[PDB]
Amino acid sequence: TRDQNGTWEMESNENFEGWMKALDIDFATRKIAVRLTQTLVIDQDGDNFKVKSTSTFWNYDVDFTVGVEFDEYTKSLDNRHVKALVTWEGDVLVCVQKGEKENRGWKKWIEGDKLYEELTCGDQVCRQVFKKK
Ligand SMILES: *C/C=C(\C)c1ccc(-c2ccc(N(C)C)s2)s1
Repeated sequence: TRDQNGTWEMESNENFEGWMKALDIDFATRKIAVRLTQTLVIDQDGDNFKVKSTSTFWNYDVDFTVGVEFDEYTKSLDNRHVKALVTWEGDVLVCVQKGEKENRGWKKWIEGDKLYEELTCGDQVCRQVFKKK
């Protein structure tokens, strides 16, 4: 299924600090952020997506259309400019962010009741699982 609509509560988080280290997020921010449970709110209509990642410590929102390249400032994440593109590979939603960092982006897919996410930067992969609320 390509339907990722929902409010998604984090169940599992693996190597989040490795991914943040690869982005060069400062020590104090990484040490606080790694402790925290996350929420992911996805609003999906056709190719139009609105995605919000939240914790008690951050709020990161992005809007995009599948298959339409967009230039992006990554704002309070790591304050970098990238050229982003989100596409479907089967039922995996794939984001590539072209810029200074290699292998940067993410992948999301549905397994039954749960949303699975990979966040990638450099040689680091963070793996997350969310449950549908
Ligand atoms: C599809 C998933 C996306 C776009 C994101 C998942 C996590 C973030 C994020 C983690 C930390 C952030 N800040 C701002 C410290 S943002 S985005």
